[PDB]
Amino acid sequence: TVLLEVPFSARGDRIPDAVAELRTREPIRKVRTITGAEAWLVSSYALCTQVLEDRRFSMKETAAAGAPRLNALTVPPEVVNNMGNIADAGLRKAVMKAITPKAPGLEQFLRDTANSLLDNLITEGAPADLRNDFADPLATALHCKVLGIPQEDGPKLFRSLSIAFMSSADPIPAAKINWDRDIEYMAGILENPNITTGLMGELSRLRKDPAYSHVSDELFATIGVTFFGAGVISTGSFLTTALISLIQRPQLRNLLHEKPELIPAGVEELLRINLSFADGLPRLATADIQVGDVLVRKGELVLVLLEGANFDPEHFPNPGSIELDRPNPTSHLAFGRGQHFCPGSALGRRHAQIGIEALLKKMPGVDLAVPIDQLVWRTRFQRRIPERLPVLW
Ligand code: HEM
Ligand SMILES: Oc1ccc(Nc2cc(-c3ccc(O)cc3)n[nH]2)cc1
Repeated sequence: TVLLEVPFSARGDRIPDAVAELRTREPIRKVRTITGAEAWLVSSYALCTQVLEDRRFSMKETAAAGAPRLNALTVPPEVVNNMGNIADAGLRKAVMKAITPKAPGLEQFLRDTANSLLDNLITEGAPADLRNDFADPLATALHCKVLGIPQEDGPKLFRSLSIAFMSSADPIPAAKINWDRDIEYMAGILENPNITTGLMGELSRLRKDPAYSHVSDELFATIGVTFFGAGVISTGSFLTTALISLIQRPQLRNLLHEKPELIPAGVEELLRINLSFADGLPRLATADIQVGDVLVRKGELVLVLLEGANFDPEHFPNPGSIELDRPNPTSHLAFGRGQHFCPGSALGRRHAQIGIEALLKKMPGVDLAVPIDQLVWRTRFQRRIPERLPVLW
């Protein structure tokens, strides 16, 4: 028999019980990736946190030529260090202030968009597709408002993502075509005088500010492309698979409908058990570092399995159960940890909270319209998503 291969399953509605047996017997284990490279798979909360909290496990260095690779680069190699380049241009504070849910009228725009999408579904009649006709259009509309771009440009940018976020063994020619086209669009936004709000509106005025005169134009447009794609694919995928977990639990669904003030705690447990990230977080060791029973050598690839940490019984007792009263509710790794902690976590939380709350009010009796096995799980992709999520209510 051959070396164990990752990823285990494209399914995002159950964790394979091989994860628990691996975490107990071998919390750091040698695996093979889709490119044929070997990597260290880390599946325990203690070791995942160690790897994420140690910058000698470098994300930037995963882009080096000849390194062992989890998948093929779908971006220019310098875009792998996206947040490092943003921080070096002095734009980190401005970017993060622009993508908070605390902007005036942002939460109200979400609820109106969520209610409008659910009303169209109700009017068309069951069955409805909650991913393509709810969760994804909501994520797309939210990021258009956050970036400051017209809502009508959302759909054409969204359809690049099924290729842009592939997990491929080989480079993808269409990924570069979509990237170049989406960069040109974002560069025109920076030259568009009608774009004065959101992230692109702020970046536009900073581009003309003397303190940013020697920041490259490619970087301003890269921020727009990279934050739209990362945000749309992460919020849309998380909300899609969180709705499945809710629907599968009619008692939890009724409780959140009856007492909607528990929705923030519900979303935190849905984040912890979430399987949206299809691969471990890749890091390349830049030194010899002891991890558990393994001396990781310089130049080797490390994969941080988030569901291994988030389903760890040593840190979350009874990990498969949704418990709205845990003592450590936000200590999960759904947003990462350390240097590269997700910069849009607050906006991702409010997107799911508002989407769920609107769904429970409009379709309180929402349930699957097909047996759970009939869902089609997207393969070789950086997220686990069903192609369609058909429901009745
Ligand atoms: C439910 C929603 C989301 C989830 C579960 C999520 C998850 C994550 C995780 C786990 C990481 C860490 C990656 C690593 O350490 O290798 C990350 C990073 C990142 N996220 Fe999110 N994310 C979400 C929403 C968003 C949103 C709304 C945005 C922007 C609008 C965004 C933009 C980014 C960016 C740019 C990074 C790279 C950070 C860096 O390299 O320092 N994400 N995300
Ligand atoms: O129209 C589009 C939209 C997305 C992409 N693909 C793509 C990769 C990333 C990314 C984000 C963050 C990061 O740290 C590293 C890569 N964003 N978008 C291409 C064309």
